[PDB]
Amino acid sequence: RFSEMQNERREQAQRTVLIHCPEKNNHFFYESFGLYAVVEFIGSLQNGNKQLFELLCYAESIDDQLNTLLKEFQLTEENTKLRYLTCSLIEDMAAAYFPDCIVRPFGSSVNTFGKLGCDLDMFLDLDNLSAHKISGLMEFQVKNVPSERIATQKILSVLGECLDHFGPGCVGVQKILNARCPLVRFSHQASGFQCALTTNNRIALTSSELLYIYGALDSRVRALVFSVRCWARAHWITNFSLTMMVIFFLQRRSQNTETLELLLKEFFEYFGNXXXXXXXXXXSQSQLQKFVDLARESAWILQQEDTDSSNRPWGLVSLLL
Amino acid sequence: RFSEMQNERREQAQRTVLIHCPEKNKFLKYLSQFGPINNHFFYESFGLYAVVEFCSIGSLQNGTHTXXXXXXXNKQLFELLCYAESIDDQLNTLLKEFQLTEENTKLRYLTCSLIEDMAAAYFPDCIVRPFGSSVNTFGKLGCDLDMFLDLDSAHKISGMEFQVKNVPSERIATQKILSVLGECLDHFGPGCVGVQKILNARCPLVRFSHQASGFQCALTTNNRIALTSSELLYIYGALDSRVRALVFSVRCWARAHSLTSSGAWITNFSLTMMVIFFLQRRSDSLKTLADAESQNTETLELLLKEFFEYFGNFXXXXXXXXXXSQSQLQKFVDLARESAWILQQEPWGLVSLLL
Repeated sequence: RFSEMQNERREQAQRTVLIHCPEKNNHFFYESFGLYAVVEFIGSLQNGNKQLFELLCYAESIDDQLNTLLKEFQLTEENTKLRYLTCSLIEDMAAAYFPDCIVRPFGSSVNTFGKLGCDLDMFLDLDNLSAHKISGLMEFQVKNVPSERIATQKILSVLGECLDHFGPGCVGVQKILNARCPLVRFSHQASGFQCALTTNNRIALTSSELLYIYGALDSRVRALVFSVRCWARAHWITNFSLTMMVIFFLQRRSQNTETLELLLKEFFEYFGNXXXXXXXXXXSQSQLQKFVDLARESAWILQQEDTDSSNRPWGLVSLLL
Repeated sequence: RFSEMQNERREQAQRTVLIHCPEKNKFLKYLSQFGPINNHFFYESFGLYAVVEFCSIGSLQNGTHTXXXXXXXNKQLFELLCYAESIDDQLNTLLKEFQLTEENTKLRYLTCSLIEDMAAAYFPDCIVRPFGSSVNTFGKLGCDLDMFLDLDSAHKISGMEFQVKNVPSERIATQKILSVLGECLDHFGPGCVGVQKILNARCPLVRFSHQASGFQCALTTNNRIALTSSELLYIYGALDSRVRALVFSVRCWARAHSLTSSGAWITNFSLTMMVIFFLQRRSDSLKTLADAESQNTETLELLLKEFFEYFGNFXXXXXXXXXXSQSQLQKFVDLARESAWILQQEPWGLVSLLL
């Protein structure tokens, strides 16, 4: 149901078209520098933040708080289908050199812990060149592949070069072919997405299927991470570290009627006692402390909360200050 | 009949495939299994290759994994002229031995197709056609294959007009285009080695080398002027046998002495001109030819001799030469005046002049 979901979404973009305009199936358009229109049916045409804080104090429980913070931050169908199209425009540019190739989004854009206004990560799947120029047992004629890493750095370098000079929207391009997982980041003007592309690593689509299955395995999972992160930001250790500990904290429990209010509070209580590879299995001292500090403090606030409410700091909002 | 010829030749390479092989009819018996097969031919750059042209071709691509006559593509020429039976049979041998051969001609039209393939990724309906010394009729074997990429698009539209990167000057557009193509040839483009960008010359170009064929290639983008220079001469070389025969030999003559070289001298194109010139100032102007589209029995022997005699005094121009080193031009006439004498008297004929 994940591999499946992506394909209905990808096929979706293929019939979608992004149109720029002045200022005047289902159709939906958005804003940025002008008014852009997303339209889906072909070659038939070509041929011719803080306000959130204050909005929580009007909810009628801590549990209704997490659920608002999640609603306001999580991606929206529009946006979701808009970064799938972006992937499609790219996949178009890369399908010139590499015919049947797929660029599909991954990470925070596809699991369920995607926040609005984040990075669109893209993974270019290739399953080199195929010309008239053959070689003989007939076999296509390619440029000898020393390591599959260089082949990455190359590929990315050319796509990179193409995006930059002739490829609409694509700006702020920059190559980073030397970082363990070589990548190329640019920016698409028509959408405001910080995007990044990589080539050889089916590991990210496998990291993003996990969380997918967790975020959709139970409502509260999405609710709890979205708030811990937000808590965490409000005050190193990576957004992925936390998330883990949270799916973790969720297993080391256990049907389970617990409330977000209770669950949240038990989050901090539980962690009262570098690497996302050292202190947590691959699925700064001063820092981790200040985390438990926060953890232990963010505990007591909710302790009073229950032990001992209006439109001045309460429940969650007390924890985002 | 030029624009025309180029298209049949291009369509021709489209159905042509270039195969690399070890070193051994079982072989056509093979390829035959993907459809007929017009002609075909061998040749060997730094290995042995097959150039096969089918009668489509997608099916062969669907067939992959993960005692033979080679069709040839200098000094011995000197000695071979001394066995011809007249000075006129000399110019016509020197011309046959040096001029391009169907094989080669169709081999550099295929190379253009493999390139055109790499640039039709970015620019769909683009054509890369060869030009210059590879297309007129004055092309000598083993010369430069010059190519011209003619350009006449995403979902991402703008309002209904496509969305492009703003074109500052059409010269930068060129420089950019050539840079990407250039980047692509170098890294992932089979055979294409020794690549090098030259984007600052007045005609920006990118030169490389194709291993599979030994061609020194060169690509440029915006200039229909070369396809217009090359049609002129075309019509000249084909307008009368002797033209081809005469230039091929004055060039050779030229090269033989420290004259026409591969800097600041006098270019193989200069000469050629003077010769088409020399040929009109006898008993067809590029005017009554450019805008529009007489017998003369002279022999090559006579013609050639009168070439040097005519440039014995050559305060006058010659429509430097109009576009249709002092010490050097002199040593030219020196040679001109001497290379006359020799034919005046009684190694022989031409070969006397190539020494």
